[PDB]
Amino acid sequence: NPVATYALRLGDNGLVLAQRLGAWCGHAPELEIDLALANIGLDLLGQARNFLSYAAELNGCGDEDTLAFGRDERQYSNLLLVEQPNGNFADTIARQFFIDVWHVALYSRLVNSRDAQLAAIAAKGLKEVRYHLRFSRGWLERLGNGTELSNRKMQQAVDNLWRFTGELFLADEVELSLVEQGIAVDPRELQAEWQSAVHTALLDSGLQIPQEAAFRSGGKQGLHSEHLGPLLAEMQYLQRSHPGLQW
Amino acid sequence: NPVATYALRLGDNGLVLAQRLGAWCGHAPELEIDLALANIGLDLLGQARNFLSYAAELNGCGDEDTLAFGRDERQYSNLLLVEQPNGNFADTIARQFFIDVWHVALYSRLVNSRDAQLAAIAAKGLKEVRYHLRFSRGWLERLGNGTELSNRKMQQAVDNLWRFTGELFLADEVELSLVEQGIAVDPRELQAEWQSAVHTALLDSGLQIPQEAAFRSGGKQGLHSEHLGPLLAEMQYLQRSHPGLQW
Amino acid sequence: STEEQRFDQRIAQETAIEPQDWMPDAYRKTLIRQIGQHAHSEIVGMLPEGNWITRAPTLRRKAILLAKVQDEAGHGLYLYSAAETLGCAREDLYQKMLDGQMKYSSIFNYPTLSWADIGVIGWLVDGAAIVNQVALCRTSYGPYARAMVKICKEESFHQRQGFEACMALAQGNEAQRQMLQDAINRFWWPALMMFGPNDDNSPNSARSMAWKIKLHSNDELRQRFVDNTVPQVEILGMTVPDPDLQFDEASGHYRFGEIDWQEFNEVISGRGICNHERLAAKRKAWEEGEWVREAALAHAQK
Amino acid sequence: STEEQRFDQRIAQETAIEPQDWMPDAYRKTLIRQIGQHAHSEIVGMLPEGNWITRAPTLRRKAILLAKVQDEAGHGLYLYSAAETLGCAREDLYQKMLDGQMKYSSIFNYPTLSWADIGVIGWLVDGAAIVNQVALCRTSYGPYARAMVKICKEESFHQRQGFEACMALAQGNEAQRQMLQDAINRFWWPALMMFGPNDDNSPNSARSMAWKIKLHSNDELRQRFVDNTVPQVEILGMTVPDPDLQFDEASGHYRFGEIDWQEFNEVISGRGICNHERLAAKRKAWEEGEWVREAALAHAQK
Amino acid sequence: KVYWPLYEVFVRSKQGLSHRHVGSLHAADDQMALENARDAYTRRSEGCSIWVVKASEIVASQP
Amino acid sequence: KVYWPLYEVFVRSKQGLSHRHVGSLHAADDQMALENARDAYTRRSEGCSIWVVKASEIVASQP
Repeated sequence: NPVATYALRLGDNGLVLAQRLGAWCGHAPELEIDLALANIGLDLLGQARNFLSYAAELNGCGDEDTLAFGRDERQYSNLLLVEQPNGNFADTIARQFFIDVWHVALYSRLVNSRDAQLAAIAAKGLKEVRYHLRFSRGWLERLGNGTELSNRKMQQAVDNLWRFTGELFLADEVELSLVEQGIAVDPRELQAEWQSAVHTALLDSGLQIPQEAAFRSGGKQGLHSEHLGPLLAEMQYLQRSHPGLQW
Repeated sequence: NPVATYALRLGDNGLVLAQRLGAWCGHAPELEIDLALANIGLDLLGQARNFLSYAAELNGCGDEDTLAFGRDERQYSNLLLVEQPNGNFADTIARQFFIDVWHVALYSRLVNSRDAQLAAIAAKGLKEVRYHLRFSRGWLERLGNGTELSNRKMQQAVDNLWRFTGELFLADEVELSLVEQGIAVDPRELQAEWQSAVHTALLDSGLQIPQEAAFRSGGKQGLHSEHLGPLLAEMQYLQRSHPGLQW
Repeated sequence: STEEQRFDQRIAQETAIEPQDWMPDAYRKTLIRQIGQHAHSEIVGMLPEGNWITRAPTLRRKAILLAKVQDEAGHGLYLYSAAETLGCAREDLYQKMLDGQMKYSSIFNYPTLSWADIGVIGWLVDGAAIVNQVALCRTSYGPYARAMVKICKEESFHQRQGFEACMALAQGNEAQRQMLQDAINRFWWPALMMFGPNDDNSPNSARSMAWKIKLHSNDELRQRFVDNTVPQVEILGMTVPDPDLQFDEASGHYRFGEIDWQEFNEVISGRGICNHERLAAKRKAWEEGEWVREAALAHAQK
Repeated sequence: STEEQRFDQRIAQETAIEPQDWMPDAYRKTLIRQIGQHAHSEIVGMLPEGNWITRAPTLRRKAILLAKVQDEAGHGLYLYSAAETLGCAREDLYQKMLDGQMKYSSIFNYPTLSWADIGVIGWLVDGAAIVNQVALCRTSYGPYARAMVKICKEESFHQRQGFEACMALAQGNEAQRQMLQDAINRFWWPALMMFGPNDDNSPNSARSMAWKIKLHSNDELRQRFVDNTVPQVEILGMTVPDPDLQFDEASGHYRFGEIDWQEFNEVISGRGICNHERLAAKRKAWEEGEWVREAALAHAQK
Repeated sequence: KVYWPLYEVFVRSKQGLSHRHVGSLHAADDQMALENARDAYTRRSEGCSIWVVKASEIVASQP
Repeated sequence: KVYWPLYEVFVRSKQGLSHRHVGSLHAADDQMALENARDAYTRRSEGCSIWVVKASEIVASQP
C-alpha cells in the first residue's frame, strides 16, 4: 500500500503537469517553443504511464487509464505545483524550472532504489529530466536577464509559485517508511540539491529568491487547490460518458 | 602547312606556360596557391597535348613528344609572353592574367572554327581558361588593392610584361589566310575583347595601364628572348640523352 | 530569352531546380505562395486536433495525438525553411497569414465536435495530405520535393494511427459506431476539397503543370483518394455521405458526386465555420507572445 | 578517473574518438605530433619528385607527376584539417616544421639523381605510405581514420602509375634497366625506414598501440611491405640491395637484412643528404611569399 | 520582439561517418537552434552529432 | 602577412541529394576557400555544389 501510493504520487505529478503543457499546443511565442513544450509534455506523459502502470500492477487491478480517468480530485496525489495554471510564459517557465530541478535531484537518487521497477523507471526519466532542466533553466535566464519587462514577469512568476515549493521537501510516513527500506527518497534530503540549483539559476538570471517562507502542501493527501477539479472535468469527460471501452 | 603551324603555335603557348607554372610546385606563398598553380599548369599541358597531337596528325608524322622534345628554340612558336621568367608572385600573376584574358577571347571564337578538331579542342580549353581568368584576375585585385607593397609589386609586374602584349594581336599571313577560310581567329580582332577585360581589371585593382606602346614580337616566328633556350635545355635533356624510347 | 529557354529545358529533363539556379519570377512567386501556404497549413492544422488533446479518452490515444501535433509543428518548420530558399522570410509570410493575405488549407476551418473527428482527421485529412504530398515528391523544385520526402515518412505513420482509432470505434459500442459515422458525414466533403478546385476552375494549374510543380491535376489526385479510400470506409463498415457514389466497372474508378463549390469559395475566402476562430487563436498567440520573443532577442544580444 | 576509464572503454570497443570527446592530454598531443608530421611529410614530399617535373622525359609522364604532386598538396591540407580538430593551428605546426621542432618523413631527405628515382618513389615510397596508411584506416581518432580513407583512394592510383614508369624502364634499353636498378639500390633501405624504428626501440609504440592509434607495429608493417614488394621487384627483373634477403618457407615470410640504424638517426636528426636543402626551400618559400600573404589579408579586410 | 534568423542544420547519425544537411529552421540563437534541431530532426537520439550554422555564414558556388 | 583561418567544406555531388561534410582547409577568405575546395575536393566536376563555412560559425552538440 505505501509503495503503491508513493508510485502513484510520482505518476500523478507527471500526469497533471503533462496535461498543463498540452494546453500550450499551438499557443506558444515561437514554433520552436511549441515544439519544445509538446516534447516535454510527451516525456512527462511517458513517465506518468510508467509510474501509473506500475502502481496498477502493485495494486493488482486496473491500469494507467483506470487510474488517470476514474479517480476524483480527492484521490489524485500530485504536487500542488504541477496543477497551477499555465498563466503567461514566465509562469509556465517558473513552474517547469522548479519541477525539473526537483525531478533531476529525485530521479538521480531514485535510480538507486531497492525497488527494481522504480529504479528502472527513474533511470529512463532522469535522462529526460536533464533535457527539461536545460530548457527551463535556459528560459529563466533569457527572460530574467532579457528586457526590463521580461525580467519583471519572470520575478512575478517566481514569487507567485514560491509558496508551493514547500511540498517538494514535505515528508510523510509513506516517504519515511519507504526511505528506511531503501525504496523511496526522503523528500527532505532533496532540499540541498534543489536549492543549490534553483538559487544559482535565479541569481544568474539576475533575479531574487523570494523571502516568503513557502507554506503550501496537501496535494499528496488529495487536498488540492481549486484548480484540479476543472482540470479533471476536462481530462476525464469522455471516459466518464463512455466508461469501460477500448480506444 | 598553315593550319599545322597555326595549331602548333597554340600548343606551344600552352606548353611553355605550363613549364613555367611547374617550376612553382612547392614554392608558393600558400598551399592553396601551390595547388591552384599546379591545376592551371595541368590544364595548360592538357591543352598543349591536344594542339600538338593534332599538329602531328596534320603533318602526318611524329607526336606531341617529337614536337615538344626534338624541336629547338628557332622552331618553337610560342608567344614571348609565356616564356618570361616566373619572377615574383606578381610577375607570375601579371603573365597569367594577360594570357588567360587572351585565351578566353580566343577560345570563345575559335570554338566556332570551320576546322572541327580545332573547334573541339577550343571548346574544352575555354571552360578551363574561364577558371584560370577568375584565379588570375582575383589575385591581380588582391595584390593591386592589397597593401602599399603589394600594390607596387603588381604595378611593376604589369609594367615589366607590357611590351610583350603586342604579339597577342599580331597577325601574319598564316593567321590571315586561315581566318579568311573561317578556320583561325585574326589576332587583331581580339584586341577589343582583351582590352575591355584587362583595362577594367587593372582599373579595379587600383592600378595603371602602362603608357608604353607594346613593341615586342617574334615568338611565332621562332625569334625568342634569351629565356627560351635554357628552358628547352632543361625540358628536353632526358629525351636528347636517350632519344626514341618509351616512358 | 536564353535564361528562359535553359529553364524550360531543365524542367523537361526533370533536373531539380535549386535555390541558386535561375527561375522565372512567376515560378519563384508561385512556389513562395504554395510552399508558404503549405507551411501555414501545418500550423493552423494543429488547432482542430489540438482542440481534443486535453479530452482524449485514453492515455495511449492522447500520447499519439500529442506526437502527431508535435510532428505537424516540425513539418511547418521544414516547409518554412524550403520557402525561405526562394528568398522570402518566414516572419513576413507568417504575418501575411495572420492578416489573411495568405491562405492555409480549407480543411482546418472545420470544428472538432467529437473524439471521432480526431480519428477521422488522421485518417481522411492526413490521407488526402499524403496523396497530394507523395505526388509532390517529384515536384520540380528540389527543396520542396525533399521536404515532401522527409514529411511523408513521418506522416503515413500518423495516418495509420488515425485509421486505427477509427477502427476501435467501428468495432466498439453502438454509440462509438454512430460517433464515427457522424464524424465521417461531417469531414468527407471537406477532405475532398483539400485537392483544390476542378481542373477547369484552377487558375494556377496551367503554369504549375507546365513548370512541373504540380505533377497530377487536382481532379486526378482527388479521384485517386476516392478510389483508395472508399475500400477503407468499407473496412470500417461505414458509409459515405454521397448518394451519387458508385463504382464504374468500365472506367475502373469510383464515380462520385459534385462538390459544393459555393461552400468551398465561402471557406477559402474566410467565411467558413472556424476561419475567424483559427486566425484569432494564431493572432492571440503571436501578440501575447511578443514580450517572450523580445525577451529572447534582448537576452541573445547581451 | 571516470573520464580516463570511459576513454579506455571507448577504445576497447572500437568507437571512434571525435573532436568533442574527452581524451587524455597525452593522446591529444601524440596525435597533433603524428598527424602534424604526416601533414608536414606531404609538403616536404613534393620536393624530391618536384625536382624532376621540368625534366620528365615524356609529356605523359610529366602530366602524371604534376597530378601526383598536386594530390600530395591536397593530402597535406586534409591532414592539417584533421590535426586542427585536435585544437592545434596549421600555421603554428608549420612554423615548428620550418624551425626543425617537428619532423617529417625521413624519406624526403634523399635526392632525386635520375628520372628512374621518380618511378621508384611512386612505387616504393608511396608503396610504404599506402601500407602504413591503410593500417591507419582503423586508427582510433575519427578525423585521422577518415583522412586515411580519403587519401588511400587517390594515392594507390599514383603508386600504380609509378610502378608502370618502373616497368617501362625494366622493359626498355639496357641504359634504362641500369637506371632503374641504381634508383632501387639507392631508395630500398630509405623506403624500409619509413616504417619507423624497431619494436623495442620505439618510444611512442606502447601508448600508441594501447590507445589504438597504431594498429600494427613498425616491424609488422615493414615485414608486410617486404613480403608484398619483393615479388614486384621480381616482376621488374630487378634486384634488392640485400645479401641477407631470403624466403623462409617455415615462417611464410621474407627474412631481410638489418637496417642501418645509425644513418636513420642521422637523418631524422637533420643530418641526412638533403635535410638542409629541404628546410631551406620551404623556409625560402615561406619568407619570399610573406608579402603575398600580407597582400591577401590586407585585401580581404577592405 | 526578438530576431529569428535562418539556420542550416547538419546531422551525423550514430553509425554515420559525416554530417549531412537535413534542413533549415528559424531560431533566436545558436543554442535555441541546437535544441530545436535536436527535437525536430533527431528526436533526441543518443550518439548523434548536430551542427547549426546561420545561413549568412554559407557561401555557395555559382550555378 | 594575412590570416588563414579554418573553413569547413560541404559538397553535394551531381546526382547527390544533400551536402556532406568532406573536410577542412585554411584560406584567407570565403572565395579562396571555394576555389581551393573546388580543386582539392571536387576536381572541378560539373554539377557539384560546394559550401564553405568558417569553423567559428559552427556550434556542435556536447558529447
